[PDB]
Amino acid sequence: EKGCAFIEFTTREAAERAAERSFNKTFIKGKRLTIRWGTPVPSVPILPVPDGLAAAPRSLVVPNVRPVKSSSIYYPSQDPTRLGA
Amino acid sequence: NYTGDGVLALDKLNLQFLTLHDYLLRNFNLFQLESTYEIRQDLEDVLFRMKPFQHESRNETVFSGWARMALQIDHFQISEVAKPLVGEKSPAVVRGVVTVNIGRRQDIRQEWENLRKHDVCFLVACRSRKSASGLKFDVRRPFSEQIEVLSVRGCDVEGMLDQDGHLLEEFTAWEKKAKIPGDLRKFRLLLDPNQYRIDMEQGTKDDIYDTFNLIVRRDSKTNNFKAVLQTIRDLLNTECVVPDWLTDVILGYGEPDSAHYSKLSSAVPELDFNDTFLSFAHVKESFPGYKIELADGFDEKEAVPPFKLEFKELERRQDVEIKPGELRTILVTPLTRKKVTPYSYDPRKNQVKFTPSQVEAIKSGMQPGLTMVVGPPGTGKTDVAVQIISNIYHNWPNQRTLIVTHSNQALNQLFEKIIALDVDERHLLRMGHGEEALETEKDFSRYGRVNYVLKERLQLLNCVEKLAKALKIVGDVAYTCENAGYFFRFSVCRVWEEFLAKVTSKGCNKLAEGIISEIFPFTGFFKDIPDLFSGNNSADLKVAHSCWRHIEQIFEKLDEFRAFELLRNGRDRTEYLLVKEAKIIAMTCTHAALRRNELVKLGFRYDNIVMEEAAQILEVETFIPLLLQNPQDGHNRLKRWIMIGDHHQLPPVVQNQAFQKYSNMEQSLFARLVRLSVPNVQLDRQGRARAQIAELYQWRYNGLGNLPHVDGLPQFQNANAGFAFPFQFIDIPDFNGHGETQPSPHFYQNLGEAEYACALYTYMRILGYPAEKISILTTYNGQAQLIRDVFQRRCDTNPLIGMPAKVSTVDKYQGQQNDFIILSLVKTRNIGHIRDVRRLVVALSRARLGLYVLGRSKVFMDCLELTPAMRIFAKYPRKLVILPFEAHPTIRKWNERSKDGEPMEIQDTLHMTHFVHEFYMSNLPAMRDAYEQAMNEYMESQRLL
Amino acid sequence: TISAVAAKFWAPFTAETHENFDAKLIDTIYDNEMLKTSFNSRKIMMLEFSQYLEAYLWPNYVPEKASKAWNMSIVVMINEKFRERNLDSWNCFTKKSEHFPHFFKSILQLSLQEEGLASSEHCALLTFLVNAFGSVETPIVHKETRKLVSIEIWAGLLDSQREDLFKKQKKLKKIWENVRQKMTAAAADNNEFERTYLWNLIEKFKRVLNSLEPNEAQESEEGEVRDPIDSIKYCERFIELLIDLESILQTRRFFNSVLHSSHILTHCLLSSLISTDAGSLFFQLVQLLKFYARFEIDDLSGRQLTHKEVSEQHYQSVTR
Amino acid sequence: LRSLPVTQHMRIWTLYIGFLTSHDLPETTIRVYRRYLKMNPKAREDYVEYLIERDQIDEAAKELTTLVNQDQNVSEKGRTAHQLWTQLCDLISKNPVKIFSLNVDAIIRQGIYRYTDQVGFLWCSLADYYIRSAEFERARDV
Repeated sequence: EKGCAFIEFTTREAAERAAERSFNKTFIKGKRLTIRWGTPVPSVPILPVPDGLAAAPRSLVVPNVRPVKSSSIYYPSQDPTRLGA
Repeated sequence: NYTGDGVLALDKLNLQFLTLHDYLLRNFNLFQLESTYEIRQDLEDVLFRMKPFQHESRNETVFSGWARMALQIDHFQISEVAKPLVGEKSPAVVRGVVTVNIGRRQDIRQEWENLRKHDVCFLVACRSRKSASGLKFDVRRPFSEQIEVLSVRGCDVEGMLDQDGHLLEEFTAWEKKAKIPGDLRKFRLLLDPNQYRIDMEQGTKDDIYDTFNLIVRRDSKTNNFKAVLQTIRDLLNTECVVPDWLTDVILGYGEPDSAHYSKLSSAVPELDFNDTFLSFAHVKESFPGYKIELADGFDEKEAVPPFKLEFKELERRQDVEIKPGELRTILVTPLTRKKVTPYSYDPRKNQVKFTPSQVEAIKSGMQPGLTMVVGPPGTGKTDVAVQIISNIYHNWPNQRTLIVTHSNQALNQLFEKIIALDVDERHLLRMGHGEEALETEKDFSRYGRVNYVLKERLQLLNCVEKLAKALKIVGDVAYTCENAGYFFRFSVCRVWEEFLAKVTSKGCNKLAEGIISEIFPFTGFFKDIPDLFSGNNSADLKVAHSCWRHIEQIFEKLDEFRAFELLRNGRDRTEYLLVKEAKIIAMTCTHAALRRNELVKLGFRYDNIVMEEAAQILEVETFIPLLLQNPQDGHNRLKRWIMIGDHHQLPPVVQNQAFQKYSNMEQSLFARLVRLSVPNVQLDRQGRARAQIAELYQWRYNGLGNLPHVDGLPQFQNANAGFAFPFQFIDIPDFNGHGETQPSPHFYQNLGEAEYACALYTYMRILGYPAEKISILTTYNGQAQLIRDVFQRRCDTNPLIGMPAKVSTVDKYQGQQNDFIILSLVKTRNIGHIRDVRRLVVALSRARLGLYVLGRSKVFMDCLELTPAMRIFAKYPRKLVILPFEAHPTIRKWNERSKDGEPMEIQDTLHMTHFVHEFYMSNLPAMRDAYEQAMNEYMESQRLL
Repeated sequence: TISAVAAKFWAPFTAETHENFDAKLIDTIYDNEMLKTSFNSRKIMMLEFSQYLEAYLWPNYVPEKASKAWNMSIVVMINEKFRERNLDSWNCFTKKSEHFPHFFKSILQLSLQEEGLASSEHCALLTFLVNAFGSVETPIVHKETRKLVSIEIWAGLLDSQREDLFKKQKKLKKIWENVRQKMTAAAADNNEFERTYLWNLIEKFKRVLNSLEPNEAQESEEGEVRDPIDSIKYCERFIELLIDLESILQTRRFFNSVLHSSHILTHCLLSSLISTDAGSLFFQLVQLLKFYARFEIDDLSGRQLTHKEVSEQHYQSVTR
Repeated sequence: LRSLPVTQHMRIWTLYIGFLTSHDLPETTIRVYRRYLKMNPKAREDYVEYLIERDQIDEAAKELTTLVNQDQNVSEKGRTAHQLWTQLCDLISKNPVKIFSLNVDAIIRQGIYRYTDQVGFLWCSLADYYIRSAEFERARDV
């Protein structure tokens, strides 16, 4: 989006050598870089949020709804691993 | 892993103990074991969240994670090891200094910078067991397979070290807005001298104290463990001077009523009930079965509160007694309280028409000894509590009262109530680590009250200056309270006595009528009461004494404030306030354990304990507040112990299975004394919820009924809008083929109930229920996380719906309430810990206006212990019957079928979530338009301010 | 399964149509569901959850028909109600209190009955006594356990040991002479069981503890060698019973002289079981008993002795 | 004291203590002296000498422990800790019936661990403490 990227090296010694050996030195496609430090739940409808917003009427329309006639992780507290953090 | 099958070599907290050293020693052992287990669970949790791993080209361990409770330490060293004192074996002190980078989170930063004296931190040395290309941790695996904790040492914390190495005192936080530079901080620590000795005397070279790499801080509700243990050890070493009237019932010997005022000789037959009674009619009502009569010279047209009551059956004479052919007799004298000010002062007074069972508790709370009052949910236990405080405060103003409470939340509610009573704002003191966040608009902390005294001292001295001007007195009699005191005794008092002489020595045989309007000296002081004197010497002499007590009260107040001119250090001002100025001191039971050693050193003295929520406080933490003062002689000086609580609600949250279930540490002292059949009053008129809702739990209590207004108020007469029945047990069938689910041991969930609760809460919101009035509860900690996650996805993202008032477990919602509760009974295979009737009574008693218990009927309907509640649930449908055309609020009565349309019956979570989708969608414009209108006027009406 | 039988015979939701009472079902369920399964916890928890005691075992209890299986299965369900902990265990007896005195006495006789009960049935009986001695507040139970630990149990002390107690507290001698005449003039048919029970139970424990001696592991005349583990649980439940008797002053006052005079700590501490790894929890219980067995208290007055007083009395003792 | 500046109180205390210590008022003088020692801690050596003269041996012992726990290189009477502690055992071990607050035996054995020049004396001091107490069987044990 912005013409930016970030790299994290496993060690700072790598990062420091990368910094000094690359400091504003040219790369062809980059012309010259600048370097600087630093699921839906089955069968549950999802309510459409109205656009641009982010009490009741005292007469309500009642819709003519009539009944119908493995599972896995959906939420983070269901995940046994994320429950450890 | 204790199942209840085996014997264990543990002590037990049964009803009775052999001796006081037996009692203390069992508490020490079991609390030491439990608190050690709690430390384990916290440290294992934190060390997973810090995610340690070994650096892939070095020996050293580095932390890939982060946790609110811990920071890695940049350096640590022991800076002092003072030689043992005479007659002492361990070093006198062992002081660490630790350096931590606080990191760049402002919320986390405030917590580390508020580590106070006697906070407990663990210095931890740890390594990863696992070296891998990335690493993950699972609570399903044993912690010792993943992380090695090669050492832990606890320490007390002394304060933050400043710019260069001075200890910041507690008062710096109010003035240190010139913040310490940078993100590094240093803290000074006190190591345990006994473990230091043990570490050295065993020989060391790979010395432990170099190895630490984390410091882990516990939360304030568990920091007290070392102070609890320290207290009990001292009482075992010294003479634990429990009151002679009290040690028997703590051990459970003698008659259980040996501490009750019916048996104690020190009970007083004459009691000034103050504003306890609103009217003389209320006195008659408050004592059924007693003859109530006015004393001679009073008439029922004129008998108005206050009243003294004399209970003749507490007198030792025969001449007035329960004599044959006559009832027990109460003599009522109305009291003319001689007012102390000529201004239009409106006295703050009680406005609660206490029921007879509340008055019986108030009466017992004014008498010395042990008073237990069982307070079922919604029965006014807070107002009984405050009335005992206020009556004691007025009947015996030299006495001091210590208030103990399980939670800061209830301690807040109590102080809001007391401030509506006639208690003087300077006599109240509140203490805690909550004092940085008090929600009351008046600050009752040590800092708050010191500033109040300093503020009021100035405005009183302005009245002294104004009074000196009225007396035409010259020279600065208002530089100081001390100057004002000499000015009062020499000048104000002299002139007043010279006025009383001119009245009395002349007298009405040669005083001119209305001359008191002329010879009264302070007329210029009251220059903004017009028509102060009427021109009648009999009345003007009375209002003159009213004016005098107004002036006299000012210099009385000043003479108490003189100490704030001599004591100029901020600390000493709080120590004077804590030991001399305050008469009502309020403190959580947790904080009472921490502050004991300070309070004993300060010579803190108190005469009455009032406890609320006493059934939730541990046996140990209930006992410690008895001993926050030295005995002044061979015996204690405590006069009253009032315990207010309810043993039919949840116990203290002991969480190790064995220490909970085998050693019975889950028994609070309130519950223990009730099992000993100590006399206890039970408040028996609920007022907070529908009679229909109340019926779900008042079967547990003996005679718990409803206040008269529970039948009368429109909110209890009218139905819940859009529900055909004010409560239901809704039988939730399996959702996506799963009933309950269990992603960890003893961590239960049920997505079908969680999705139904979300649609049901959303249904209420489409009906126009306020989100503040609905709270979602569940019995298990697991589902409470899932309900949060469901709502954080499906509600919180939509501003029309919004988040409920609170999503919680039942156990955390103990003592809270809301109008509407959706309760998820997670279990589907076998009945849970909800089989404990104390879980059930709490769970069912949280709603005021509607309770909708989601659950599986077949798991619960067959249980014996739940049957008294389930026979009420069973009389209403298992399917939720809804009236989608009734917007909130409805005018329909709770018991009548609606005529505006036909109800529909929600089959399951699928039908509910499919209905609510169409119901939301179909009403969405009309609901949106109301929000667009409401959000405009909300911002616009404040936009001019 | 339990649920099908429960639905047919006692489950309250079938109260319109469940069968008329059959006593022989109790013998069947106990043999088949409890005893033959070695008291399978799942089975028993389903029985207790299904109101088996409150609907079936106790309302139909008549003492002239109460078999061993009937008395035992009531004990099993109460132990289940107790390990649940959250429950008012003694509730159905506190309602129908009439036959509880006969029931409890029969449970005592089953404890001394040597033949015809499995070791796992004895652990259940002894567990019930730990429970019964623990619930001192329920008066229907307390009026029973109080009879087992009263001054009459000093009939088993040596005359020299009993005399030392009367020197310690003179007024006991007047009380004892009243007891001595009373306990031979009347009610001896009842009172002789009550006063000798714990003395006989101590002996029954000694025999169980001696059955774990390694010399007993030579082949029996039948051929089997019994599994230690149920006998070990009985010994561990017993030291818990002694601790509970010593931890409560009203029992301690009379029982402490019985615990000493019986030398039960010696028989425990010298046993093989203390030395084994299997008895490692037994070892910890005996140390907890040995603490209470000579605690800093004067049992006849309840007075706490001080660290100085206890030390000074020790020096005076050894000097004499 | 309340009325005057704290820096003028030395002109008052020397009269206040001087008045009190001229009379047989030990219970009052104790409470006044422990107030005075908050502003002038140097006077604690004179307070000890007062307490001994008034036979307040149990309080004289406590204040001596405070002087010893204040591990001065030299006190305001020229006595080092190894002198002040020697006073504490002379005052303790000769007064067993009266020294009721301190754990005497824990002091004297802790000396022996520290004052290795005179172990043979301190064992007699500890044993003689019990002999004066007539606890002859503890004397033998020592």
